[PDB]
Amino acid sequence: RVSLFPSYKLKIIQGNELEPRAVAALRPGMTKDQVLLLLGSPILRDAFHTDRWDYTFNTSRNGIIKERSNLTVYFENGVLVRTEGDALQNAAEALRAKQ
Amino acid sequence: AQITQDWSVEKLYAEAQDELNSSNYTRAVKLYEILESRFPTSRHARQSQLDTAYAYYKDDEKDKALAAIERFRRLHPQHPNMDYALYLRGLVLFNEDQSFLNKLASQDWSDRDPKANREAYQAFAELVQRFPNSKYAADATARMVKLVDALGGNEMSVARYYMKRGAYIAAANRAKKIIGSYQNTRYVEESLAILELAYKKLDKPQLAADTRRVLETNFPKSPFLTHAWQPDD
Amino acid sequence: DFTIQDIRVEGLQRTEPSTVFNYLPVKVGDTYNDTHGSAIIKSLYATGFFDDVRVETADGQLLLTVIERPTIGSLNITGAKMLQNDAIKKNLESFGLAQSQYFNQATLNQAVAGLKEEYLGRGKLNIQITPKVTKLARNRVDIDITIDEGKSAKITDIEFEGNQVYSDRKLMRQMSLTEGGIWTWLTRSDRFDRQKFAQDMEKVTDFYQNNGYFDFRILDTDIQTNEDKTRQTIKITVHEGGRFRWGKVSIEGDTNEVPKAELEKLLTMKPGKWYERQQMTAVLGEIQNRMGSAGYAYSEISVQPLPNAGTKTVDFVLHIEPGRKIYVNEIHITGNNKTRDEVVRRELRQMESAPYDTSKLQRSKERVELLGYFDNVQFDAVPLAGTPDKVDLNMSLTERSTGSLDLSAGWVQDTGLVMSAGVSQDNLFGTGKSAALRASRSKTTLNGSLSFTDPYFTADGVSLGYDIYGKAFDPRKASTSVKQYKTTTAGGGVRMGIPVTEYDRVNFGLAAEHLTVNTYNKAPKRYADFIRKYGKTDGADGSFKGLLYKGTVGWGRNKTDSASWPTRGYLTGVNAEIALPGSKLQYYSATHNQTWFFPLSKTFTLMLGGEVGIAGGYGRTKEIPFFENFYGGGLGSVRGYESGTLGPKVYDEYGEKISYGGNKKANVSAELLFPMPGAKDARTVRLSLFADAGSVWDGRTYTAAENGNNKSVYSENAHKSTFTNELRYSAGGAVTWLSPLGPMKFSYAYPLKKKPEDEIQRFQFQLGTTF
Amino acid sequence: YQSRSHRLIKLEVPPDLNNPDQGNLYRLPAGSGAVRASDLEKRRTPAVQQ
Repeated sequence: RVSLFPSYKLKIIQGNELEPRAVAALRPGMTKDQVLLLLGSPILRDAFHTDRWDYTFNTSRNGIIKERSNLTVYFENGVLVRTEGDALQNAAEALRAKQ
Repeated sequence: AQITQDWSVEKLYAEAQDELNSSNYTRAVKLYEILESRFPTSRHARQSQLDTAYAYYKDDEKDKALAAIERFRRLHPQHPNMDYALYLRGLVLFNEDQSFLNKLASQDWSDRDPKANREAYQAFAELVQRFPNSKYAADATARMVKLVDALGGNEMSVARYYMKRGAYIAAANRAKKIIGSYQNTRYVEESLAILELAYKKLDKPQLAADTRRVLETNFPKSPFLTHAWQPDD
Repeated sequence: DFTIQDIRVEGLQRTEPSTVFNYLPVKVGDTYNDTHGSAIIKSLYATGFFDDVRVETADGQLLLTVIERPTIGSLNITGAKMLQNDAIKKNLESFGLAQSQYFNQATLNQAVAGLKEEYLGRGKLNIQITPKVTKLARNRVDIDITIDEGKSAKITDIEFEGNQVYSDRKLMRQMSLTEGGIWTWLTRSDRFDRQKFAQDMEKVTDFYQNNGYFDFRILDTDIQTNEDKTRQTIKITVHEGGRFRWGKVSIEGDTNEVPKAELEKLLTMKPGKWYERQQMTAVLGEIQNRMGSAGYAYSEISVQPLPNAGTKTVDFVLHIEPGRKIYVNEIHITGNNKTRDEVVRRELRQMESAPYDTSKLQRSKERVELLGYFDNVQFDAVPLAGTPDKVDLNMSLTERSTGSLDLSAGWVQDTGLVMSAGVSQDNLFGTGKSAALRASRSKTTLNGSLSFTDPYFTADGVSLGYDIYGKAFDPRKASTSVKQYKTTTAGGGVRMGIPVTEYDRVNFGLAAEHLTVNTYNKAPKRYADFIRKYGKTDGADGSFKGLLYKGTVGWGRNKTDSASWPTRGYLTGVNAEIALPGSKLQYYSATHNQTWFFPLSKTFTLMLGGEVGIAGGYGRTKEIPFFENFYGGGLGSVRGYESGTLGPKVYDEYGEKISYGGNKKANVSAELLFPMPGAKDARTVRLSLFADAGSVWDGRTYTAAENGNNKSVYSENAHKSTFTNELRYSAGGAVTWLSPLGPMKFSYAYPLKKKPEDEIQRFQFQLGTTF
Repeated sequence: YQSRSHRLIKLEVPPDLNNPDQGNLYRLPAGSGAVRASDLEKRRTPAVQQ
């Protein structure tokens, strides 16, 4: 298995996707059910940091992560307080470019 | 039906059991129902209802075995030999796969399926709950713990296969499932390590630090602290 | 009110009163005035135990008078003519009435009604059903079924109405139902069936609407029987609506991720041809398959026609409304006995947690089925309790036996007895890791083989393996005196595959073979030179020994719908055996293969054969060794004259005839393959007619021989066997039987352009494997 | 080399981590403490008079 050969045929893998326009609809002070219905179910949510709904994406090809874009959102008292991640920027750029 | 000869129920049962001993099943089942059709009011009828399911278990087919064992379950719900029914159902539904062509004495049991294993575990749980003290209960508990270990092994194998492909986003979820719903098994101090590796491979330092802290406070001496995880084989 | 105190029941024979005691939802010490007075009889009537029970209240001991339920001791079956008695017994047991089964009369009535309706659905109209009841011992009863079938129900006339636009003859010739004639008595091509008539109605409405006539309002169906209800006459009335021209298809709606232009390009259509409705169904399926790869599984598409009379046209708008992008939370696998779980996870696409894409799931299902381990494979889609965005893809497996023992024999037209033995295994109770042993033996051939491969060497895929063979060949045998030379080979070699794309997959092969050739008493011209240039003589004979370090590049794809009885699809392959220098006998040989199929009829199918092969000389040796030459002519090649008689022919000692063979092969084949339409469509025998040429060439010319030339002209250019593009025509029927005890190939072919030297064999047969 | 060797340990957790208990599945009370057993070929019952 060592010293792999240049067999140029490798399956592409993905991790999650999110709609760009719906990202702009996010507003601070949002409840859990409404944000889940509006943006989508998070594909990665640990049980060690309950409040940390995450969304990622990685077109992988033999370990080498080609492209990625992650979006996080933090909750407390059952209401949205703040978000972060490079997804907001690229989402805004794509919304300004397409529309 | 070709002989249909009058006899005594005792010699019918003797002929039936000695044909069973001679690895005769196709002709046995056809000579099993004849005695209960001719003599329904007899304990030999119930003995036939049991050993026909036993013989069906001795062969590869299982649907007829399940049908017969359910027939007995619904027919005599209070016979003292009810313990044999549940145990036979558990062994049939476990898919023992009794064949010397594929003995493989190791048989880690992490390959058969989740379906039959789960149903056999449920059957043995019903058995141990019904008869907590019978002629055989410790064997039931041993097979039950072996089956839950096999389920844990299947989950761990599915988790491991994804880590060799790059889909860390899936190994993370599968390891989280194993951590949160598969205690009492042996795959605990490895699921944490593979989850840490998956979190680190996706540029999430806080998650990796937290899960590594949990690992080190739950296992002070483990090779996964110094050496990062590495898929074997 | 009343309190139960150990109620006693009476009136049973074999029901074990303890059981019926346990089935009572009440026991000792319960207050019961009238609450469960009917609950007891409802619970007892359920599960099929009795039919009449009486319960009262009297001095703490209720008198329970019960009568038992009859028991079906044994089922009797007879009278089945159109169907089989075992089949009717099985689909009657599907309704119960197995051994003593607490028989009930209502179940018997329901079963006889169902089977009567089923028989009436067939070409049977007036059928007598007489199930008889008899009183055997204490509770055993026996039921016998007697079916009185008529001859058949043939159709007399098939006619339509309102057919102002189409001729009725083409109608009746287009339906899948004909009228009585001279060639219609066979196969019973005039029976009446409900499902067959429904399928015929669907066929005729598809025929009408594909041609460009729209809305096809089918008024009513008029069946008309005869006296005694034996003959049937059908009457159909329809209504057309004139042709149209649909050319203004359009798409509107939300397409959050998929671009509108990409779907618009997929909306293939033209205002010509009036229309083709099957094309509309196809483009709808295509737009549902495209939207559904980006991750829109539940995308429902609507269509509404905008009809415009006068100009006779209708336009289409498509109000697509997708939503709720669907992921894959978890994909289970069931029925995976005897095989590892990773061997299935390693092949299927749609890895995990990714958007749900049908265009990938279909390839997944096709990939898993192409493994040979499993027979039936499905891909369900069950939602989860977190219904937004989450589904599951629990698989379903039907484990088929893989390992077996191979031991077969056959018969060839010239040599005769051939053997074949060796254990086979497709799964060494683990991953793929297929290992196989094989050793065959004939009166002239012998070649053992031990094979062991490994489908997945690396993580993605590399078919690596090893093998060892001891092939030996010697034609010093019966009347067909092929050129005399004994050959024996031995040695192994690593074979390695390397997929380049999802569909095509090349495979490289290196091998180190040891070879020894042995001649016989005085040899022809093309043998003594070789044995004195490379071999060593031993008295009146000689031999040679060496090594055959060689490589192999190959590539082969196949997309036929079945191994036997083929359809649309085509086999193709490329092969090349190159003897890498370093050892003696530097030669290389390429090969080609093409067997294009064509299903231009529901029964008649076509095949377009073809192959090309060149064996050039390079390196040290300028010529090519004869034992690695090509042998033109034979059953699979030309289907005509005897094998090994193509190419140049020279004379040897005792005035005999042999054939060397040349290194420029090609042949084109073409048949007309169809089964026997005499009895039925039994998938057992297929028939054809052979029509194929051949070719083999060396380039040189032959004039010097054993004092005699077997060619007419003194200076026959051996570069071809005949005029440009050397060939030998042939034609004749081909009979094929495909019983599991080896295939039967009976090919009788009449020769064409029969030269006065090509040994002919107009009748050729094959039996067994003879690989 | 201190990999798993059938060491049953309940997942402890530091505070501020929201322990991932969620209950355990496929209960292993094994009736009591997961004891072992042996074989006797108990796949048939004669029950002639007993």
